[PDB]
Amino acid sequence: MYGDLGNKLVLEAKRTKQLYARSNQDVNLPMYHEDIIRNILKEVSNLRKNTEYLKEQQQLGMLDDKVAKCQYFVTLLCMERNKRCLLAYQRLRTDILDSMAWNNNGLDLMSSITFSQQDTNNLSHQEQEYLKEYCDLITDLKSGDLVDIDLSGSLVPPSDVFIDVRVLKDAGEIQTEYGVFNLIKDSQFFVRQSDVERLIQQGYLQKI
Amino acid sequence: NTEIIKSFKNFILEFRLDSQFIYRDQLRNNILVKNYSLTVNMEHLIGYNEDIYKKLSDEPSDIIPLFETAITQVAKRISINSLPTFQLILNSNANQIPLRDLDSEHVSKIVRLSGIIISTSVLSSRATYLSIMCRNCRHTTSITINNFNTGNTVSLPRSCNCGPDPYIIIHESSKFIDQQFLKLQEIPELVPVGEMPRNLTMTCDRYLTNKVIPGTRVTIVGIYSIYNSKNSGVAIRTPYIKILGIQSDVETVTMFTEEEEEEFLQLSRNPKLYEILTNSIAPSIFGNEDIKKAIVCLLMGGSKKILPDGMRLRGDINVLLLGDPGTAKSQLLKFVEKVSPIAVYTSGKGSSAAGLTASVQRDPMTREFYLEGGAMVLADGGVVCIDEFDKMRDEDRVAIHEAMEQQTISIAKAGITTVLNSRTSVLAAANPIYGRYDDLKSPGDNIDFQTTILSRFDMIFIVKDDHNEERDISIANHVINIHTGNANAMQNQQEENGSEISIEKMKRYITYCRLKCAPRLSPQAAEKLSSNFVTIRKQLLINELESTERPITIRQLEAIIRITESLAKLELSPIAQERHVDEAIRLFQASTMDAAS
Amino acid sequence: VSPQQDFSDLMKSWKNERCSPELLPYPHQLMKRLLNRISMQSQLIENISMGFLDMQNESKLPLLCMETELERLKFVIRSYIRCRLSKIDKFSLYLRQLNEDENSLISLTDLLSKDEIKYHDTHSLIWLKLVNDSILKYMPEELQAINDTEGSVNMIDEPDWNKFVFIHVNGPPDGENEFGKPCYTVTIPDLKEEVELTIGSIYVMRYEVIRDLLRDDKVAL
Amino acid sequence: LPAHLQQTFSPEEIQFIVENEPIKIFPRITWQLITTDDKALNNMVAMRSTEVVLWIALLLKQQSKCSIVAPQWLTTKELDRKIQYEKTHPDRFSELPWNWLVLARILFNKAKDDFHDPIHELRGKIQDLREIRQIKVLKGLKYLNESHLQLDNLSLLEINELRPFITEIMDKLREIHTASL
Amino acid sequence: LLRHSSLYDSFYYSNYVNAKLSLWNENGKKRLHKMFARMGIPLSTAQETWLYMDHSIKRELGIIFDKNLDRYGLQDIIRDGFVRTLGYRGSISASEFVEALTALLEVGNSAQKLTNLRKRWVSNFWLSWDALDDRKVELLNRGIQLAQDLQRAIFNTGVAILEKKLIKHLRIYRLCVLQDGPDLDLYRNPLTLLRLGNWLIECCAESEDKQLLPMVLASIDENTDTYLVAGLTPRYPRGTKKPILNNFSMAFQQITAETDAKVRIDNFESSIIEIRREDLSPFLEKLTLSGLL
Amino acid sequence: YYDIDDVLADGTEFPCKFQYDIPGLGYNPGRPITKNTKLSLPLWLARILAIVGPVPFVELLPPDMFSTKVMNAIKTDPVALDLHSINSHFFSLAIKWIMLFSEKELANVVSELLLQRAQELNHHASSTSTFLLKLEEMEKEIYKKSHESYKDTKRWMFK
Ligand SMILES: Nc1ncnc2c1ncn2[C@@H]1O[C@H](COP(=O)(O)OP(=O)(O)OP(=O)(O)O)[C@@H](O)[C@H]1O
Repeated sequence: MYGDLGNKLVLEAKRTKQLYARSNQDVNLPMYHEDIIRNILKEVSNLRKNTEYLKEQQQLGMLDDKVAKCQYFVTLLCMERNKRCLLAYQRLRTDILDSMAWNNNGLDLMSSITFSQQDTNNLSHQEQEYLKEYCDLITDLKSGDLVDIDLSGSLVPPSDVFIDVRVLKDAGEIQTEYGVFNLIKDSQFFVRQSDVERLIQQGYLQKI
Repeated sequence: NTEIIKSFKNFILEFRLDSQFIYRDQLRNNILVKNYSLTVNMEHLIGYNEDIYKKLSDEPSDIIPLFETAITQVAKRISINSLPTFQLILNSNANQIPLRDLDSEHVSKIVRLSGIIISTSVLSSRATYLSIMCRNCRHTTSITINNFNTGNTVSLPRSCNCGPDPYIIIHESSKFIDQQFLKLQEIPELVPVGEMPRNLTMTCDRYLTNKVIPGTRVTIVGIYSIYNSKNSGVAIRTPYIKILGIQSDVETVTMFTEEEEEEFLQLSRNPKLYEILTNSIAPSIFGNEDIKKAIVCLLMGGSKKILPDGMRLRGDINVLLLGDPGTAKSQLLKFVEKVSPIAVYTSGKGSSAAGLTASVQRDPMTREFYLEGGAMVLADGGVVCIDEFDKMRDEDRVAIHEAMEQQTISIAKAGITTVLNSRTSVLAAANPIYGRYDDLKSPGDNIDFQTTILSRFDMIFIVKDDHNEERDISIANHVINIHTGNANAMQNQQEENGSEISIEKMKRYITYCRLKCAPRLSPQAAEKLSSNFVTIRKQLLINELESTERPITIRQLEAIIRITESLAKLELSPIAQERHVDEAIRLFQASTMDAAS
Repeated sequence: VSPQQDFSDLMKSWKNERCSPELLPYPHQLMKRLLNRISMQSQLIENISMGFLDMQNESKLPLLCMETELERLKFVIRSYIRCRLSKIDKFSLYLRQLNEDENSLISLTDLLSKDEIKYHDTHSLIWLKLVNDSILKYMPEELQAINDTEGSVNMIDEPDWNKFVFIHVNGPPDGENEFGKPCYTVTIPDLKEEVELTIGSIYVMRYEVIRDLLRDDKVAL
Repeated sequence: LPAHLQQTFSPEEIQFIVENEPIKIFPRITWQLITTDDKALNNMVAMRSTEVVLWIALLLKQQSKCSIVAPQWLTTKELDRKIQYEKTHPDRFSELPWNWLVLARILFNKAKDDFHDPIHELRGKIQDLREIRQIKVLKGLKYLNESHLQLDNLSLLEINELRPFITEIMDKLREIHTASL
Repeated sequence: LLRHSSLYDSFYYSNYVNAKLSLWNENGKKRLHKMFARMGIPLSTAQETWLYMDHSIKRELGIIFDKNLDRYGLQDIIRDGFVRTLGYRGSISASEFVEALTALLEVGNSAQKLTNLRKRWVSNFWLSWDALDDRKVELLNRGIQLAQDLQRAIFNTGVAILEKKLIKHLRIYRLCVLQDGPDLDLYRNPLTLLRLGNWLIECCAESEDKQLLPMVLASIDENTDTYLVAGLTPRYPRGTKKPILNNFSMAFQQITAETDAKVRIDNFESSIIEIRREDLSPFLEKLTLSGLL
Repeated sequence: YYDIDDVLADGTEFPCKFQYDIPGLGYNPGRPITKNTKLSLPLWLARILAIVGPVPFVELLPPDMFSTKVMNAIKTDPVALDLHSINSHFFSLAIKWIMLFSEKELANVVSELLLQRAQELNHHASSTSTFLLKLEEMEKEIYKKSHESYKDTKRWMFK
């Protein structure tokens, strides 16, 4: 009746989780609802001006009635009921882009955040200062450890040394370090395990 | 035999392909959820022994019961009493001799067929475990009747001075199985000289019944045994099919796997569906872009609101065509029949319009009436297709008025008066008064008297016959491509395999995306259509001052709100938008000015 | 202090975290005993492969076993420090409330190392600069500090403190302090009867009935 | 920051804690092992047992210059005494090697051509035990009291599979018992 | 492909064996209905009358194929053979097994279009090398079902060109130019073309006591008249006393040196070259005089 | 907990009424609401408005169809039952009811329910008209993450 649109907001917030977390690991975040959150920002605007009238009459009119006392509560209680939703949708928004701050936290062309969600690069580019902050705040954490332990993925445990790997959808010469592998089209590889983790998460080598 | 049995409990607990160990790993998985059934897949069985197959494929009934008892014992073992007997389901794919082998060698031999089931019956009961008492000495036995040669496999004995038939059937400790007597009809394309088709009879078991609605293609495997009923000359008998497994095609009650919607979710994320279906629906139709958009929204539909009072809103659309011959108004209609889940093709003459809805008759048992037939009782959810709305002059109009706009018929005949439900969707294509001169005279005289049928339909196309001397040669280039050379079998496999959608994938597709998402139009979009409508009635009444009469009323206005609900079922978005709704009126505004011309 | 002994303790002190409801003291002292070792054995195989390069103007075994081993041990601490970050993120408002006013526990060196409290104070800052300027422009003057006064108490803690965890009992048999009939085990609930463990039987319990007995590693997870 | 499998373990690393336990081998070949948990030897004498850790021995079978010996309970003439102490006792299961199910799966992939008749006999004597254990667990959890269960001989695999629901399905009923008063 | 499929289907390529005798389209369905028709073949358990019931029926073939010894002299059927099994899942021999690998290499997917065509055959090659282990099973059957229709497809124009009667015996060889019938698209890849010739060398495998020369075909599907022309080998009817190898590659060096106006040897095998349309007609004019056998 | 699931579960309703008369109306003119008037109340205000007085403002009117009409229906056979069309969330609504009211009678009757309902969901986890899936509606978070446990554990155990 009062905070009704927040129930509509948190309902469509639920679909953002079930699209991502049930299907796969690709995010494809939908949209920021500036049109929706402007309405509750419009309603809280009128509500704060509603109490300062009664904050003014309380010394001049009814003289702080107990009947008038709980009238401040209904104007109080509607705020945090609104304030609960309008950050809960804000957290579940930003606690899913941290995936992109971890799965592609720097493997190849890291600062290129382009060719990815450019239509929602008015959403996320306006919050890129947080994204960039996480980015830069993960770079020093790759070096804050006094010994270089990798943090860019490799979460599945290893099995053995030798793995048959194919390749497709790729060209050009890559892998300047650990020996150049001469990556040409549709070529089998049969290599040591420990050199391919920075390309599988890159998505250049295809199949195990 | 017992020896034979020793050769099946020792076989369906260690048969495997390479380390999957499957038949224990689904029998356990079928004893948790109560189903009590197997799928042997006989062509996969052959890995043991050709002999043990050949003791099966040459002799019947004995083999089915021995196998069933062995499976029951293994099931009993996988536990440590409430334990029922099981049932078998066999399946193979050799080839289907359609309805031709009748008596020669195919009596009690395994056989595989293909037909269209048309007529279900009510359920029944036969027994499978009994407890029998005698009159004279209060003897007590128990006799199980599993498989059949129908009844009279073995009768009640005489043993326990003592008078004969001393035994009775109590009802206190028994179990029961149900039969069907559903009737199979031949698929009407593969007996061609000049003849009418024939029909057979078939029964089945409970844990594979009620899996069919009439109007579908099915494949079916079973036995060809013979019963004898004494309600014709020589001592004759009759044929029937005991059936085993209906491993048919899809249902055409929404249970299926997850990978069927995985690609569908991977396709619906691509926002190119609306423009690509207009090519991919009808691969042998030269364009006709405005009409082609209307067919995909007819097959999907809107919704059904049972809003908190008595009344309701008829949430569906019903298109109508008319135009000159030779302009695809007819051959397009066979194309919508296969793509629909349920489709009926009664497209001719109306077919004695009282017989379109329901029929009664004297019934031979008990000399009674009930309700049997109808062309609208079987077409719920789907779409009917008819034609020739000129020379049905008798009673077509009086038979569709109650059938439409409320879909709540009730038969007032000699027996029942019941309001049976209907959710149908109609479609038709007719002729004007020989086409050309109607569009060169006063622009009425299309339906000769009544406008009241036209106000029940909403969406109306009017095709015409231009003389564009440029695109027609491409049409003459188009028909020689398909008609011989058959290169479109090779063109629409080298442009379809990455871009277009084949004809059978949509039948998989539409039944899923309708039965999941319940959509609703955008609430702030209501300012758009209200601002749209007020000039259309002004565009109407600017014409009636010219001594012109006829047809636009408000029912089409609550049809556009179903039209914008249609593509929301396509995109499966629970809310609508404004790029959504402006393309919908873009389809209807190309059929608003048709009333002017 | 043998390296086999200096590794099996690490594995035990990794699995116990992976279903814990709340944080444990980060044993930094044993880590520095092996933080040198992961650098050394990489340097040991660094030059000893180069001697095999210069012998060719035979053996393929002794290189391959060395290369896969130390990275496999490197894999364990790769997960072990990420789950700290995966736990310290949500608990941030609680732990600062444990760290703001003076109390029984301080966020010490044996509780957290250098970089994660460098992470924590910076990330909780930039979190606060998202809710402020983009959302809390119209925040009135009772909702300034993000912590619960009353009403809906969920901006405070993770009080999941009776989540159940499977336990394996691995008491070292030296009698020593023997109380019970089969072996020395004790329990005490908050309400119920004191029926208890015996030797190695797998049980299920709440957390503060077992939080005392995990400071001394006599019983595993 | 996985956020995918955090409360539990995937089945790709429960094998990782059991591969770091040793078994016995039959060596063949003649410093070589400075792995910091090594026990390197000199020229190694064949026909002699030695407790070596498993994961290097799996790698040692790739180059195929050794041979494994089966552990002491890996014949079908030995598990027959296990399947009778349980069929007379619906109370619990008695005697388990505690890591058995993950052990045989490694011992059949690439370790099939070593022992005398494992095929067509041993997998019959394993998959029965994969369910008789789990037939017992279905009677077990229906007897759920408050905060007290008794599991004695459970594998690492089944304890990774009862886990992710049995926690919160009694934690949720721990609210209504406790927060009632 | 018998133990995979239907002893029925021999119905097509038993007329190949009658093309190995004398006939392809005229009288065969009038002829074939005694020998390969011990029944009008029952399709009740037919999936196990070429799997299982042939215990008695193909052992009757074991006693037919010594009384079909004399019936037409047709003894290119008895062969020693070799087989493998699996333990289960039905036997698979090695005769039909090479047939699946050839067909699966085919399907399973200015002058700038060739790069997107030259990269197709290398890619679909890769989904066959993996098919030699039990780690994949369920695509080996895909080549089986793609075997017994492409042969029906390759025949569907071979019967057309044979009744077109456009095989012109000029002096030594026979020239056939498949200009455009239907279904032209399956002849870009060369591996179908040697099979098409392998069926076409057998239609002329009658007596032919003189003029035992193989043919040269011609086809086109794409721009600038690629025309992957090829030659064949003559074949002995199993009676090599004179091992004829080739005479064409000697002459192929000549015409790639003389005209030098869009002639290519870029395709790998020397038995296949390319030619332009206005140069394939003077191609033979230098060949009808240069007798290089 | 930033409450991703339960504040919408606290967006539900209660029928209740008053004991005094307040001019604070947002529900429409005639601002003093007359007392003892039945008013639909959301959870968030009404949970604490039945606390603040001695004698509080509102009157807790129990929706006793959640107290007598279904308490015997859930007593009968918890293998197929409407847990769903009466409450889109049965659970936390049963939790936050029992804090303010503290009745030990129905505190027993759901402790029998949940083990019996979960007795399906374990042994049912091995591998349609308008609303009628809803028998499986308030079980979604409960078992589906356990369903992915048994799925992948086979996939390592096989090839
Ligand atoms: N727009 C079109 N695109 C492609 N083919 C068409 C089109 N219109 C008609 N045809 C062709 O016409 C052929 C025969 O149609 P048919 O004789 O049924 O027409 P018709 O029924 O007289 O036309 P109408 O339905 O207008 O009366 C079909 O094979 C169909 O391919």
